[PDB]
Amino acid sequence: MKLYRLTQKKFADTPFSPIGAKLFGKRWNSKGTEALYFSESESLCSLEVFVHVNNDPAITKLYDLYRIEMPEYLIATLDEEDLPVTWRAIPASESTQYIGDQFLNDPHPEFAALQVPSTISPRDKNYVVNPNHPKMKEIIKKAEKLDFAFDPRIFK
Amino acid sequence: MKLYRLTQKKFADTPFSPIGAKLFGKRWNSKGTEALYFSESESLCSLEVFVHVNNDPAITKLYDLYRIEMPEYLIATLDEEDLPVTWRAIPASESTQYIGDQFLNDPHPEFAALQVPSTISPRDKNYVVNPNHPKMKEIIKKAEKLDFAFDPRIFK
Amino acid sequence: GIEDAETGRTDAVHKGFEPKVYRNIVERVKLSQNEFQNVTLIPVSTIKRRLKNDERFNTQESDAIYRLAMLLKLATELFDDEERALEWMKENVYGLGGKRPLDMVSTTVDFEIVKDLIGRLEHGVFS
Amino acid sequence: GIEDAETGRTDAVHKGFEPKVYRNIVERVKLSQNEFQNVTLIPVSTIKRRLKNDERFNTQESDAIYRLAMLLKLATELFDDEERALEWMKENVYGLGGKRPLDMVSTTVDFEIVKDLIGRLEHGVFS
Amino acid sequence: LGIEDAETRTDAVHKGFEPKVYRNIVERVKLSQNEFQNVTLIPVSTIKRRLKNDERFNTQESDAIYRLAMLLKLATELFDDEERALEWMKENVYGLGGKRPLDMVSTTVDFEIVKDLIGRLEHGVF
Amino acid sequence: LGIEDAETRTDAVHKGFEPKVYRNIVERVKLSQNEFQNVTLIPVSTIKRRLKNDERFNTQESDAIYRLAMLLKLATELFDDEERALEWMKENVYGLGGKRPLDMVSTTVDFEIVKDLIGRLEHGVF
Repeated sequence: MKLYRLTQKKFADTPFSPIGAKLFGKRWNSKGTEALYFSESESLCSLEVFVHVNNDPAITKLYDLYRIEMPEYLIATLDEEDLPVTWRAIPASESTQYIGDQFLNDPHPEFAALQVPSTISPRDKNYVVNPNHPKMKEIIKKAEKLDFAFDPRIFK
Repeated sequence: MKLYRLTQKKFADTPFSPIGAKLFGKRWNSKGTEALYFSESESLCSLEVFVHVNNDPAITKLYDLYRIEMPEYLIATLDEEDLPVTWRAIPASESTQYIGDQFLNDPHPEFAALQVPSTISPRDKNYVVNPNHPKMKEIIKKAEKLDFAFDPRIFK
Repeated sequence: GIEDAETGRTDAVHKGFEPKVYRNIVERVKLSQNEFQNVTLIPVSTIKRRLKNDERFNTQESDAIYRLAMLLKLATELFDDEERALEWMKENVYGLGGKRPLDMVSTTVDFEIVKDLIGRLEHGVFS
Repeated sequence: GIEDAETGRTDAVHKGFEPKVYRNIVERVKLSQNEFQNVTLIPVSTIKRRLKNDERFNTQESDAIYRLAMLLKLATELFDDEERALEWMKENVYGLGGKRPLDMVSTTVDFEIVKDLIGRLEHGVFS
Repeated sequence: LGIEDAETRTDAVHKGFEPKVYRNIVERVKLSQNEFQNVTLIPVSTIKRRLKNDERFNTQESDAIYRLAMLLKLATELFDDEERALEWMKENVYGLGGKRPLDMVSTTVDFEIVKDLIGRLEHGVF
Repeated sequence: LGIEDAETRTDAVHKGFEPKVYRNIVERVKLSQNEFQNVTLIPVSTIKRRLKNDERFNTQESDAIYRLAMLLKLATELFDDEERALEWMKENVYGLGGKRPLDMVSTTVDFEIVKDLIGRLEHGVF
């Protein structure tokens, strides 16, 4: 699977540091838990961030896009029944926080990523990756830096 | 593959009529050529239409979403080299029109859909479907009407 | 299918739109005389001269006004609301390269482009 | 890492912000006294009384002003442009449930929410 | 064949139409400057003014010329022959109210009408 | 344990804090109304006013109470014991400039400072 991440250019020296997730992540993780956020496509990856800054049509100039290949055998899938009703609330529910935390702080990690539904479009899936997984460094070595082709003028 | 289409509710009696493509299609087809437009995901499908009406956050109330399962064996793929440079121009280039036309008016159609790059995000793929293909009626019979889960408040 | 008794739409353009049409349009679309000039390319002095002398607009001027009124109609059919239609008419549109629909009734080419855009949006066709 | 010689940021809040701070903020953020009251919950009469008598703002008022100034700083760090930072501060944000960032400096809870949003945007974390 | 004198263009109308285009078009449709005036509602003296220099026609005049060219191309696709296309363009039709297709390019609405007519002829209605 | 008197909530501050919350909190942190006044910068007479009826505290006062509760919960997660949490909250620290953690919840900035301190203690710096 091809997964897309983006971060500001200032972080180019450490693009896949779980620090942003630890210090500021609220949806699929709580403070102190290490995590990485990827998306199935460049467009969903771009929307998740740029919707909050949709007034700027040149936001892409502050950011850098990266892509990885995640083996299918270490991608896990959640179930809607385990998902609560408030999972899509803007004040992020602690339930999603703790599902993600359980996946991310889990010792003896068999799977490296968890498929979660996007808050913007639940039928399109984001992926939360545990950096503490063994077979991740290699994936980070094979990562490719892309130029943005998504058009931010969509937000007019 | 799961493909997503949307059309206004007024067309619910004939959701997959190629009439809109014939009368108004400009990118991957020219006037008079029968075609259907689908997208790989609900989000890309939604964006392609709603970006031009991003001032209305309740646009979904005028529309209906549908999904089909397209067999992988009758999905064809274009090549970037055949694609011209102006393929992404807002005044749609006639070259994309004619590539699509060649696919859509082709007698003895082996493939039922052509994978084209989205004008909004080229790495995410739209799909142009020829209704004149034999094994399409069945696909239209199995189609499922969905409720919109995409959030139009993304456009604020 | 004829407006009034014989005016219709084709006969109305060549006969000449009465100034009441301009009055109703400028009240419904909430645009000034300068903005009306900008969208229809009809000179402001010409508009004043039509209004004062109770002279109908000529056929090219009436054709310009017709393209604008047809935009209003098609947009209201698109949104099923006149207010949303007006908001979108005054809104920049990605499918028009960043131009608002009001800037697309000056010629017939821009008018055809915007009509096909409206059709695609109705039928969910990708642009 | 101390502002002036000993003011810093912590000592400044308890010592009391001078009215020059309010003047510079209202010039840079381009908001009226009523809008300043709306964002900081500091009464307009209190602002006038501070300005006329050359009295510094108290510690809770200075804490309110501090949250706003920290929003300005973090947003300017986000966009690398103060103008874009201001536009976004006055812009409704999907991650704030539709509230603009200016409405998120009245308490400390909203301020923490907006700080974490800014951090996520910097590091490309999904909200 | 539309490439020979056109860019296959919306921008060319706002930019203005070059005089070479007027020449090529009035020759391919075989009408005089007075006939051009009658069909495009462009005064013949205005044609002379534009031809005095190499100045381009204004956007409304270029728009009328574009309507003329589009009628020609559509009729040529319809009959699959340009001679038949002209031979139908200069013919008064009862469907168009006693007016020839060439009389239907002065206004946007008449242009829409003649376009719908050509489309119905493509459907081969009998 | 934060669920016992909290909703695990941003809306409750704007809605205003109920008096039951004040009672439960001042009992779990074992401070008098005067001590509450000193730590939250909320006048004790204002506490009496709110307690006269069942009226809720205004958003700024509820905000101070929320800061107090957050300090308690964070320190409890730090020491993994609430008694140790309080026993550290009421202690003047040289890291906080001769002020106890409880003196750091009157303002947003002091709250950020004591939060950073608790975070560094979680890192176990020696």
